[PDB]
Amino acid sequence: TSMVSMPLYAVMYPVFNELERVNLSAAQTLRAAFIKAEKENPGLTQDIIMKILEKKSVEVNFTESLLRMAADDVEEYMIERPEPEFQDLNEKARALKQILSKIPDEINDRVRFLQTIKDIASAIKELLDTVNNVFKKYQYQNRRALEHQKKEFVKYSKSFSDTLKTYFKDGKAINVFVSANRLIHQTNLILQTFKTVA
Amino acid sequence: NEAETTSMVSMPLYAVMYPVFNELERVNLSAAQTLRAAFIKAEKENPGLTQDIIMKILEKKSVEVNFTESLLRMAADDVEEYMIERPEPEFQDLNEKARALKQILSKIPDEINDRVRFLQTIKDIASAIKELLDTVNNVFKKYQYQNRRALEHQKKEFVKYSKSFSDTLKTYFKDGKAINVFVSANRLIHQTNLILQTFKT
Repeated sequence: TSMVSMPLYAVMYPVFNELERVNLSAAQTLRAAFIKAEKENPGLTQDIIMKILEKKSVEVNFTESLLRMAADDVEEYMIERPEPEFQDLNEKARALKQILSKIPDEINDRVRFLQTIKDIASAIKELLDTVNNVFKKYQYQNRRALEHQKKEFVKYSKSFSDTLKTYFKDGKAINVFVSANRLIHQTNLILQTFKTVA
Repeated sequence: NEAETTSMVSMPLYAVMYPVFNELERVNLSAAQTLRAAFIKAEKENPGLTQDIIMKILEKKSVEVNFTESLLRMAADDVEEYMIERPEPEFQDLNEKARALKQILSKIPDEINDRVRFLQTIKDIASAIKELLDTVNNVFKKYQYQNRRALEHQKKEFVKYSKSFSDTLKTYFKDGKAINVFVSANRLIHQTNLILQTFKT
């Protein structure tokens, strides 16, 4: 007779529906749990959502932290081969991760942040050049996983750029931190794929 | 130890979800215990889950902005809801002053964006609140041959939320975020309603 439970279906469902490729079963188990809770307690899901939106500051402090942390895996992802193309891949990767990771501490000042975007674009570029320079060291009929990972990276670099544009109208910084983290993860995936096939 | 086993990515389970369940516990232990256990288990198997859930909730903020604004505008239909069907000047006053507060609060979405007319709106809300309160304390002293350990609570409860509304205005001029204002205005409409209910008993 009222719409007190709309947020269960309008927010929490889509939230669980859209996390299904991450972990199908947990999405299922948590939807079920909210539905049960909301059935007993009309209005509860709404209250929970509102308490989450109120911790925005915490959650942005945390996402900043995650992004700063994303800068440094040294032991796992790293190609073994001393070849210049492969070694150049490591250092161009590292430099991109480092620059992306420092976004939280440059974003609040327009000027130094304009320099950072340029540095980033420069780094993404320098990474692509090194990704393309290394293609030749893999049998040309055995590059399917390499070329596909390259596309993924570009897509996420497109997404990141499209995320910048939106930041200059919104002002909503988390979108940047989130997208830059995903980009960091994609350059990690480049390294994994590139080391694995070699 | 526990702090060292648990991934850094699991942090928003403890920084954000646990406080939510701790507050819910006071009002529904079962729901809280159950929702906590589901999060605990899901987080344990897929570290980072809670983080992803929260980010997706934050991304859907506009759905919540729309929903809260909606509830506020729809409250214009229920402005004459909860009138006390007692016919004496104290109660005629308490009905009209409560009706006028609900009417003005539900007008907020229309004024909020034009900041000039919003400053003019703030004064009237405070003026309507004060004129509700001034009417309350009269019916409080006249009709109190019965319940004190409930009516004292409600008068307190109204003041608590009313100054929390006023508080949200200043945070809004600091913020630019309407949802906080819509939310508190909705709450104050509810408190007003609770007042009309408490005096009916």
